[PDB]
Amino acid sequence: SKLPLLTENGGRVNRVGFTRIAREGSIHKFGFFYEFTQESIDFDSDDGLM
Amino acid sequence: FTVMTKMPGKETADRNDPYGETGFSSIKWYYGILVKRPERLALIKTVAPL
Repeated sequence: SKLPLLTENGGRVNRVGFTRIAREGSIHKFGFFYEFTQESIDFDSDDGLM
Repeated sequence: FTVMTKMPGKETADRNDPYGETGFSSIKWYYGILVKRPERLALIKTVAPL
């Protein structure tokens, strides 16, 4: 029932349309640290703790 | 004679007829006469037998 058909006197008969959709994303930031003191590194028995 | 012919195709494609299956052919010209000496024309009016 919904086929596109024409006649010899073609006119404003069959029209079609198009659609588009959009997508999105975001960004976040991370990080962590640690701290030490100089005597800890100098006097520890392990040379290579760093 | 100015002759203008449009065959079916993209030439006759239009918003009213997107498919373009109509065509036409036309012809036109200009005419007019000037009479310089009317005295030199002659005429004899009469009836004619069956």
